[PDB]
Amino acid sequence: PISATMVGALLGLGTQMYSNALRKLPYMRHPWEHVVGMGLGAVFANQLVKWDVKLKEDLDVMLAKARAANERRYF
Amino acid sequence: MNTDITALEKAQYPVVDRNPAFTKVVGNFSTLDYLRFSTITGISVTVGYLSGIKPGIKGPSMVTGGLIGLMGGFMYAYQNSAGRLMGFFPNDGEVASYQKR
Amino acid sequence: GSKKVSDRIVKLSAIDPDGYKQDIIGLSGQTLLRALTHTGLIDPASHRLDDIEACSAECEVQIAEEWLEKLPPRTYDEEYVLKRSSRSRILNKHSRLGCQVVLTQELQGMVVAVPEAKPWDIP
Amino acid sequence: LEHFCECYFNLSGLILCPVLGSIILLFIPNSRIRLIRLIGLCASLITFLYSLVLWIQFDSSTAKFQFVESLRWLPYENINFYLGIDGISLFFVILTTFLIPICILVGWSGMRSYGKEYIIAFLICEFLMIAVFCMLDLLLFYVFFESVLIPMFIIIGVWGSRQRKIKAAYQFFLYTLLGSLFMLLAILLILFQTGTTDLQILLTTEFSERRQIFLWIAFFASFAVKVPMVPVHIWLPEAHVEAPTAGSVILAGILLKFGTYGFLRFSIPMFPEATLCFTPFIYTLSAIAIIYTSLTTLRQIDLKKIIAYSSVAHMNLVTIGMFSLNIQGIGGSILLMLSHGLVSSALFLCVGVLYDRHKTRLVRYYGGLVSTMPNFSTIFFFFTLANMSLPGTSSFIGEFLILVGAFQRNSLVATLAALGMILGAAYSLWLYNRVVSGNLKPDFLHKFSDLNGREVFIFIPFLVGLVWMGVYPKVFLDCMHTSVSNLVQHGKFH
Amino acid sequence: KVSEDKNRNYAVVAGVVAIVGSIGWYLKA
Amino acid sequence: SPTGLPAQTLIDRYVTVGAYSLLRSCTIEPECIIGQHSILMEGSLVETRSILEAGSVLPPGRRIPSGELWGGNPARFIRTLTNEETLEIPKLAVAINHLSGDYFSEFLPYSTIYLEVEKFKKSLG
Amino acid sequence: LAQIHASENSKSFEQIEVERALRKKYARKDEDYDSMLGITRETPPELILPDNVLPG
Amino acid sequence: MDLIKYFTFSMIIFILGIWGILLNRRNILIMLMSIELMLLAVNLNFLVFSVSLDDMMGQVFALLVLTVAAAESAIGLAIFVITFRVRGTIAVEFINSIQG
Amino acid sequence: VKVLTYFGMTLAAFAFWQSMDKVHVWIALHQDEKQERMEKEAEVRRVRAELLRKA
Amino acid sequence: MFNLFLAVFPEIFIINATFILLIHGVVFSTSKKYDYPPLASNVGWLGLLSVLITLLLLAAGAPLLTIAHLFWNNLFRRDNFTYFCQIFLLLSTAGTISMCFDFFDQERFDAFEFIVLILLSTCGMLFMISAYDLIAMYLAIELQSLCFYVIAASKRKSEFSTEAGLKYLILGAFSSGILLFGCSMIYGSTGATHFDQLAKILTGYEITGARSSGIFMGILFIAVGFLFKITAVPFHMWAPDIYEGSPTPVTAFLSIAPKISIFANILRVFIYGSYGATLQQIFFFCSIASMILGALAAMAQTKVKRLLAYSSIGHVGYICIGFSCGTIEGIQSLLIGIFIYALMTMDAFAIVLALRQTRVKYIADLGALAKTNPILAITFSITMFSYAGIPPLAGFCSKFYLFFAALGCGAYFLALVGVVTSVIGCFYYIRLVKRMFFDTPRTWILYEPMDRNKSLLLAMTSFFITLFLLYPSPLFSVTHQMALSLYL
Ligand SMILES: [Fe+3]
Repeated sequence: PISATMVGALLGLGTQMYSNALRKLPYMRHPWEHVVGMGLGAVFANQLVKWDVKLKEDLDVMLAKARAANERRYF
Repeated sequence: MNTDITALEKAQYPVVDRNPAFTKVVGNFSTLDYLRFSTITGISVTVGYLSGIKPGIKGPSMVTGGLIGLMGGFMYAYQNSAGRLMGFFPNDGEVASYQKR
Repeated sequence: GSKKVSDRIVKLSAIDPDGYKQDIIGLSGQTLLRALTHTGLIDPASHRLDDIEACSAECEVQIAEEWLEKLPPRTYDEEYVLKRSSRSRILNKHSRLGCQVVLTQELQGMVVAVPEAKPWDIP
Repeated sequence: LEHFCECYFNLSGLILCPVLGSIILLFIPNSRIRLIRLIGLCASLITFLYSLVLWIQFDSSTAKFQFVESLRWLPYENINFYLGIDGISLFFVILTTFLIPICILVGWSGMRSYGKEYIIAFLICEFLMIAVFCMLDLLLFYVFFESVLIPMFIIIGVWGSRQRKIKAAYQFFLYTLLGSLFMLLAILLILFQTGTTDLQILLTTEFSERRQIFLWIAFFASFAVKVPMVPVHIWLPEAHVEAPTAGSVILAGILLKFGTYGFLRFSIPMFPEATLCFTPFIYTLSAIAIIYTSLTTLRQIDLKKIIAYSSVAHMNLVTIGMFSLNIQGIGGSILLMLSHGLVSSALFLCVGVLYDRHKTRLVRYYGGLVSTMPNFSTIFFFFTLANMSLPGTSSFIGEFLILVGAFQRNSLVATLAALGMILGAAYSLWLYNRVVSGNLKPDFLHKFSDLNGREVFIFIPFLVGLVWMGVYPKVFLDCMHTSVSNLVQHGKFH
Repeated sequence: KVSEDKNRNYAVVAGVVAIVGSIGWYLKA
Repeated sequence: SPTGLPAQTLIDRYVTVGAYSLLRSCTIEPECIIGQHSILMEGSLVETRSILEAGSVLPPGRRIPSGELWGGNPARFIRTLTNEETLEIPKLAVAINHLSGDYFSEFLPYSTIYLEVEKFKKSLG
Repeated sequence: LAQIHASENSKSFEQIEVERALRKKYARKDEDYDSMLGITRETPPELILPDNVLPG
Repeated sequence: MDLIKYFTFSMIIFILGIWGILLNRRNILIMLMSIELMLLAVNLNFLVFSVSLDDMMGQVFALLVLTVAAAESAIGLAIFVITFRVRGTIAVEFINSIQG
Repeated sequence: VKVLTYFGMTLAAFAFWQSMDKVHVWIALHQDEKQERMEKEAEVRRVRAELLRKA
Repeated sequence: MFNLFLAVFPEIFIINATFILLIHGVVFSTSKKYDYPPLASNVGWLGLLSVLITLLLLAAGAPLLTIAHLFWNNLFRRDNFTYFCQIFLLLSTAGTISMCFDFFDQERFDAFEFIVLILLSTCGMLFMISAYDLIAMYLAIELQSLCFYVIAASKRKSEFSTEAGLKYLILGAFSSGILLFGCSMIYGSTGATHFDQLAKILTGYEITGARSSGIFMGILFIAVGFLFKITAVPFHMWAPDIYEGSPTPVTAFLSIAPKISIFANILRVFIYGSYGATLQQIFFFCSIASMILGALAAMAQTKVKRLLAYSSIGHVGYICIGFSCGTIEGIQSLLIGIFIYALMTMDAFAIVLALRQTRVKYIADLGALAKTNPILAITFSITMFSYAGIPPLAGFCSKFYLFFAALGCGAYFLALVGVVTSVIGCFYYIRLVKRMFFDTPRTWILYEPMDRNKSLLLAMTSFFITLFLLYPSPLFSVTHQMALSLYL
């Protein structure tokens, strides 16, 4: 389907083309950089997904402690 | 000078050594630690060389970048090794060597 | 060829801040600032557009009253710019924004005074 | 809760089509003008066909939202958004998908100077306008409605004919933004009570009469600007006149419908008690706008100003119908909304035909055109009649049904609203005669060309649609009555 | 037959070391 | 320049200089068309939205007023341009730039001649 | 004029490279930082045209 | 009444700095000196409070604020020198170009 | 200034500081009225909030 | 003993690297043998590398930064809130440095000491974030401020740069003196400078009738100093003049990093200490003044840099509305607003530095940019619509909160001010889009294309600005984490 890897690869390729266009260069100037950008974007998207999962776990632990501290009031 | 290594957040892994000595942490350097060290140092030497071409000092710039990379890579490797010995990072190999010696 | 650039030429005299008189040349229908930048009396790089929205009185010149009646009266925006760019915040009656003065044939021989350049290149 | 749909043709693909077209057109060089034109036109046409298929699978017995598909925002699933349509929004999706290819075809000849930016702006507008009409959430409706401001601003400012477009684009942006800001406040106040913005939940929640009144005022502040109601309608003549032709078509045919759509989707069903309290207030504002703006139209001298001002009077008659709160009034209000988007769009196309050739909008220059452009004169007369709500045209069906629904509630407002039959006839025929009838004036205009093959084809679906609704509105009313009936009954149990 | 610039050669070695080390770093983590 | 103005050659934006034309210290204001095989001499000025026919000759210090079509040797007034004709000038410049895009696309940043030079050098020792 | 054009067109590859580097080196300036260092950068003679071709 | 008297000594120096700002709109060097008077008054506050509370933290901070005051004065006068060197004068009418 | 002017300004400042001493003694002497007035204003607020919650 | 310093490993590394770069620069810039080479770009690349290695050390050592917390307690306090704030500060500094190489090469700004002072101020802001005592807070603030005074006057022959530095030193030293006077009052009244001690002394009482006026005025003066630092009205007039007069990379750096660090200080001092209502009313009234004044003054500007300065003043007003409400969602929204404003400002200053190669100064200089560089005009229009808060761009997020708190804390005058100032801001932002797209000037300015660094940074920030509302979960989660970690 629409995995993180594909979204990241597309974003990285688009980032290399956008950069070339902002510099008035042909869209495909230095194609090996387009390959590098695809790889880096894929890696970044997958790592962002993993980091988001980890963040949620940490937040749940923090929210559990906050609710325990708040429930201590009614003791 | 009174000291206290106790951290705010407790180590989540078996504590092999609470306050490992400097030479003990250096001797605990693993293959991955040396890989991190070498990668940081090599990148730093390369950046020093490439940024030194225009002013004409690629060699001295290479030495400067390599020194920055050597200090940073050694500090990173020490960080990881000491964290493993202290139980802050996953330390399977440290525990396997500890339970035997 | 029945149509020369000399038909549009306007003769003019500018006095530089060191008090020396020079004979400058400009085309009718173009601003006094363009004629002034032809010789480098005013740095063209300091005033590249002829718009009041791109002017901090880098084009300001002083003109005697005899030539001031041969010009349209200063606009509110022009006086605002001149007054605010003054170091003393005082509107000089003989000051005109060179970017807002269009040369015409009735301004032949007009004499203009060019003050010291203000700083214009913002870091 | 993944409320995904089992149908093959769904709303997500329709929303994605013009977006894919725009993305592809991003990367095509401006030297490949033929390819840019073809790709844009084909993307818009496939979107039109897709929407027709959505019509085909519509179920006209249910009052539930159809083709409902859920789209998830956070893996926490607390905030999750839904898309769906009913008999009230289906034809507006269809109208958007139909008008966009017309907008591309109108600028076909100038496409070598417009560039891919023109097509991309219109394709982006299409995506947002389809989405706005397909939203089951107050917050997403808000966010998608403001998104259209950016491309509409660009369209008006870049491709407008003269420098009054600067002021026009400013006024359009600022008025619309102000209105959308009051809607945001109400959305956040609703969210404070209910903890949600899901429309279906809101339709099942009870509001206090005090807070119903207040939230209704907050919705009115945005919708009355969109409609537009007096005295916040003065942005319309500037924006609709200074826009390019296709821009005027989009502005009058689709964007104007968003305020009345917002009255039918949010204010009227969600706050039934406040709606009853403000019914004399809406009746008064609409009646004033109909009488006053019709008389201003009479005294306009610009071709595009007469058509723009006519749009205000037609839209305020729509509000009388929807606030009559019965089958005829709300049914007629939706039909007039659809009819206006065809009639006023066709009328803006007639004026643009004249402007592209002679480059003037002043009525005084024209006249006598029947002797040089009989084809345009005949097509112009037909849409002139449709603008007068002549029986047999699409606009008469909606107009009379609204008057029926208004008469059953208040005979005075139906009487004042029926005065537009006299006034609307006066300015439409005076416009037609001063442009088409009489003698030519060779000192102003001496060289003439009638419509070409592209302009005649452009007018064909407008003639067919106007006739088709005017003689057999049953194909539309049948698919609407179940949703209309439940909108009227919302909030009462007897 | 031989590349003479020594500083260039050392830079090349550093770049290769960085690439192989990054690959090993991924492979062992 | 004989006119006394600065003597740089300025070819402004959206200007089409027809093939085989000679320009020496002339100013062409934006959106003009210079006909093929034309000659613009020192200090001459072509004002904006003007067109010159092919084979025109503009002597030193002469001027082509805006919105006009000129031609001949020496150039003479012919007719005033209509609005549409003047709207078509930047379209001509844009179309020529679109054509030049095809020629720009045929050249990679570097050539491969240096390889031919290398083997020529090797085949000589 | 022929002298400067002939001098340029007959330069070898090595001299072309030397002058390209020099031209890039002296294209802009920082006379403020130079005065801080107490040095005066001088345009190399191979980038200076003879006075007989200068406009004055 | 000892503590109030030392405190009012420091307070008068602080107020004198404020007045010196208020009273020298043509004299930017005196403004810099007024700021130094305020800093001195604050240092005195810290030392007096350290004595009054029998606490050393006020003395540690007084020494560090001394270092900061010296650094501020050195940099401030450097900027004054380059401002004068560029303009040839210290008059306030030559340092008002940036505005609006 | 003249040296005598600096001396006279010092004398005036000495007088000012002795006046400040008198002000400080006056403030110290009226701590009890401040305390008694504060007793009222806080207790009024108590009797007040207590009465306002009886309903 | 050595393992205790694991908590200061990032700072130790960055300081030592700064010393190495200082020595390298001064040794080879004076060398006759290498013909006194300009070293600004060389030391810039090496310093960017140093910042990235510092970031690696800090982010990969999250639990180790809390080691020996009792030994280090009287010096600083490292926690999750500080962890994320410092990561964001290092990222800002790296981006700003990467945006300076074209300026070094083309204007020939050859001073490498520029990079050294930027790195030293980065050290100062890193220490600011972890500050947990009034003394340490003041010291770190002064270090950062002194570095800024020197870099604001870096173009030492320019009238504008010298004027900017002079106003910065006088107004900055004045504000610092006021803040130091507040610290002295608090210390005299409570006998305490540590944030924990101040917390214990001040909680439970606020204004309990017999309020310590010493504590109250210490708080007021410290608040005045903080408000000067964040350029809140009426302590703001130094900002537009210094932003204009400073070299543009300095303006870009001063726009982002100091705000991150000072807001970290404000949170840990006020939200954590306990005087209460007055403190939040201070920020409420200053937020309102900032929004109104920023909107009007920006509407009056004709130069790009001044417009950006006034826009930043208005946006700090919007952010401080979050601190005013004093709830968990208030802190979260403040952090989200800071992050989005920082990325947007980085986008805007990347574009400004790109156009500074052809000396952009006025808004009218951007005429016909949609013809000469259409993709740059689109990228810049996206930034302006994001600044104006038009959904679904990232700028909407911050605007959405403003009204959420206004209807949450029950404040409709704030809501009305927000509606009017948002409309005004929209007008003066879309005026730039009109200039680049709708105008047909007689004279055009052709701009040189930007370098690779700025194009890559611009592409990334523009993709973030257009697409953040599609996947906003990580920022929401991390800011909620930081807001919670302020207390637990
Ligand atoms: Fe001017």
